[PDB]
Amino acid sequence: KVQLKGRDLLTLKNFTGEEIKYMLWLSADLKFRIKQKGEYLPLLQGKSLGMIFEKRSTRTRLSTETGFALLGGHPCFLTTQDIHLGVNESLTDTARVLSSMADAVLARVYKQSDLDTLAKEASIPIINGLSDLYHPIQILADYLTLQEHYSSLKGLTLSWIGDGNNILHSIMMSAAKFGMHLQAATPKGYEPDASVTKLAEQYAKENGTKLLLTNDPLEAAHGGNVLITDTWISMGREEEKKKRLQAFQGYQVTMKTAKVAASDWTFLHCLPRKPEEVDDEVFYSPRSLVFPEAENRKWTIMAVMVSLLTDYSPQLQKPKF
Amino acid sequence: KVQLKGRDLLTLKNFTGEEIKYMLWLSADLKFRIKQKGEYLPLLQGKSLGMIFEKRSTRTRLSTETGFALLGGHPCFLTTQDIHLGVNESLTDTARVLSSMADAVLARVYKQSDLDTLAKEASIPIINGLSDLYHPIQILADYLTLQEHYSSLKGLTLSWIGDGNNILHSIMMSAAKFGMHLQAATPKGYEPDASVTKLAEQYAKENGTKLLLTNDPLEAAHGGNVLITDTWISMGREEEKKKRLQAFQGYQVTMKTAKVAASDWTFLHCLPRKPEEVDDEVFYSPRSLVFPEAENRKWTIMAVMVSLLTDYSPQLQKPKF
Amino acid sequence: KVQLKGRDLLTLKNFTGEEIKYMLWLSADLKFRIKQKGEYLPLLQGKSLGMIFEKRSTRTRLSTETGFALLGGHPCFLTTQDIHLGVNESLTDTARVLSSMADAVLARVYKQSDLDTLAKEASIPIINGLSDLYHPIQILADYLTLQEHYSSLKGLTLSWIGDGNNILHSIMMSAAKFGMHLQAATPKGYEPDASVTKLAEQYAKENGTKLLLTNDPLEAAHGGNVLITDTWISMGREEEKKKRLQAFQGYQVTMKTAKVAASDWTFLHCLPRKPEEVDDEVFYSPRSLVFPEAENRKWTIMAVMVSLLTDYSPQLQKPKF
Ligand SMILES: N[C@@H](CCCNC(=O)CP(=O)(O)O)C(=O)O
Ligand SMILES: N[C@@H](CCCNC(=O)CP(=O)(O)O)C(=O)O
Ligand SMILES: N[C@@H](CCCNC(=O)CP(=O)(O)O)C(=O)O
Repeated sequence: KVQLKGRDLLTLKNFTGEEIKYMLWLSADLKFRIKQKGEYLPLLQGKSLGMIFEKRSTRTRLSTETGFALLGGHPCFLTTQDIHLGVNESLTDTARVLSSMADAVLARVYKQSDLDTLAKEASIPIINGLSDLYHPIQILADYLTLQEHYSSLKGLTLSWIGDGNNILHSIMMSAAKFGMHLQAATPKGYEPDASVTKLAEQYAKENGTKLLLTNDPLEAAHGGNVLITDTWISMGREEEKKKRLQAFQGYQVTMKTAKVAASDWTFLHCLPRKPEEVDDEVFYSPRSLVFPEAENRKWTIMAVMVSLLTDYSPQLQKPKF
Repeated sequence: KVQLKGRDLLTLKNFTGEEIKYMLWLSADLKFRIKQKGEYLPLLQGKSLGMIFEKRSTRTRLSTETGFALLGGHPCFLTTQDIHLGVNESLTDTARVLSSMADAVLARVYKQSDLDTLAKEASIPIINGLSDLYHPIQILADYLTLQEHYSSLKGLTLSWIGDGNNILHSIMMSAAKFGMHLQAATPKGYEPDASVTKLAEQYAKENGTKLLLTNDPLEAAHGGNVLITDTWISMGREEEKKKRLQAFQGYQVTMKTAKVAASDWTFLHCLPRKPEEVDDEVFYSPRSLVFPEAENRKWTIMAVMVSLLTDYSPQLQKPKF
Repeated sequence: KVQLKGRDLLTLKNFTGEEIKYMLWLSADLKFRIKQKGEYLPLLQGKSLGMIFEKRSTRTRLSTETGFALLGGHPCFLTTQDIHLGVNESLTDTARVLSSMADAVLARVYKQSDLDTLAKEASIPIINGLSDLYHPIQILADYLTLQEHYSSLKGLTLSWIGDGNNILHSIMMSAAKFGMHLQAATPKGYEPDASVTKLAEQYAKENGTKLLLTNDPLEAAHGGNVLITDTWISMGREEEKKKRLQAFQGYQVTMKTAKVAASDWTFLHCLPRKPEEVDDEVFYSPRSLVFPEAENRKWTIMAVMVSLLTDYSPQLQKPKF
């Protein structure tokens, strides 16, 4: 049915609901076998990963590095200051050299087009470790965390309040494929990419889900089962701090926000979190799934790597989505 | 009897003589099995370590990284420039995320209070990789090196000449627990922390050992079995170079220093060494145990990790202390 | 016959034709067993490597790191910004500490004399990862790539056009030992080291091969089976960009260069490549072996490490040289 071996993972728009559910099934299987049963599964023995990071990272870095190694493989952390990329060398040449020396690449970049060049020029899987446009592997952790909390995903309403950034784009490329509704509030002038919105409208129509884009936080939060935010100033945007602090006033998630949400509301944030987007009462609430979510970055990137590099079949019963 | 699994190791003041002897016993066992018998002991297979370094390191870095990996685990080297800590993220949040992704953390920091926050907020063992206040794992290497040289430790006199810094504080938190005497000379105004001195007086009283603090190098060296020094300008103190070079004149360890020491005198230095604290004749003397000492940083951090993360029992006969 | 265990590899002038052929035989054996047969060969299990890099690297870094780990060992990446070297610590002391903590060192340096100090002061193998004077492990990859292309090496003419740098010096220390001829063109004032040239004349005489040094690109290319170039501005020489761009005009390798070469001509470049030394038509030609060559950096550094640290014997039939 689902065949993911050898594929790239640059964005969730290139994946069906069934393929993304397969990745969450494998995540749950690997988490059960290793975290709960204590098995050692050397599924990536004799394999290596090239990790290119052009931006800082705590969770993507740790989850990917300890995750690849936990399956018996060798992760190699490469930064801008150590390798030749950009300066003495082109991306086409870097891509061909990585192909012959590693079995896959995870790259945290600025330009999504750099991930496209890497996928075209390399003959090994390229995984997006976050770009300015999309962050697909974050949403894998998010939807596994919500399936574990609610015991299913179909019919949940996701309520985004914040910037029209990479995280919202990845939710837009995937929520309807799971039968989930999306209500998203951004400041005026900080909307999601018109092309992404257009494709999210199509997915909503195909799956019979709702998509609401607004500038009002309480309209996005109304009836939502999950409240979701992120920093107002993403990496590479620090020059705009002053303008963004002014434009985003009134967009902090608080218990006033939650009062309008469904009674079973929970909260997500990809982290790192700052005091601006959400207050401490919601961030550290018993309803906040932020640290479960962060943990699931590890079991989901392990599943991505196993599905793109092996023919391993999940032993676990498929979770209810 | 001794149970160390799950504990943090932030300072040796939180450890009894019997617990620290257990760590040196395990070090000796692991050194004998792997270095001498050539066994491969995958005791930390399926485990990972988060290594946070806010300061430079050659020995703590190499001993910890090659040591964790030699036992089958995966070490992950994280610096200030790569992870979000300090800048985009709090230590509480970093601590909770590390907990769900690694099995332990070793952190070389400035503030000991940062290690306290990490231990309180993480549910996994936190090991001090050096702070401004204490460096417990250095003293583990030091006392293993002296037990190997002398075939026991009880009744030795340690003679510190130098700054009232982290290394002297760690010796003060541990020497009396082994029945060792301490005679320490620092410049006036560069004494050890009054709280540490107070607690070292109490340990000396409980164990019936002597504690002498002086400003005279030859008084500290008199009758000492081990001469010990370190840099006059510790990491983070480079602004004070001029004032310290002036204040520490006359505190260089030389053969004049050694003439006053016991006939079986040896020499220790945690490294890196500069020409100021000790001359070449003592540093490279046959009595200098500096490079044995540096090697034992590896077998002792391996023992720390095995004792805090497993239920492994030493097969070796307990060494005489 | 050949015994390489415990030796350093600082330059190919310290190696006979038979010893270098042994290293290419082991490379071919390891490539066949692991890449083609898919075997997992944990030959360096329980071993570690200290990797000191004072300059940037993509290929030496990846090939060495994934290569050491593919054989079951642990590679440790150490940079100038993380370890004490240069600043708080001497190379003699760093060398002795590395000896007791790792099983070998690979170091990419500026001064070849730093590699000499490391080899004298350490009791473990020191491998040159590139210095200003020599880059021996590059030529191992190059000659394996040419043996795979041509099915033998004896009698080939290597045609260097470019700077009288580390790569040309390493070709000069080795081509005649394989019965290969060398014709090399550099700009006036940018010749190879007079001592290296002198020793290359002696090797040419002992092996009955030709050695031609010229300032004319087409004289170096005439009748050559392999065209070889590299950057005009090596790492550490960026201050000389203006003077070198002017002095090296007319030294770009093009199809005009190739028109003069033997009919079976191929092309090599150690990478990273810039547009100055060679054009796109030659670089991306079907005759360009640049990306095969880059891959073989991995199988040859694996063979170096296995031959200096173990008693493993190649199972493969010896390749024809
Ligand atoms: N919009 C934010 C998203 C950060 C995602 N965070 C993570 O993936 C967690 P990490 O940075 O610790 O790996 C930005 O682009 O800056
Ligand atoms: N008082 C000194 C102690 C240095 C300890 N050295 C070590 O642990 C050896 P390393 O720095 O190579 O890891 C200071 O605080 O600067
Ligand atoms: N003459 C050049 C040689 C570069 C060698 N390149 C390599 O070894 C490939 P890498 O730098 O990606 O490891 C110089 O000294 O700059």
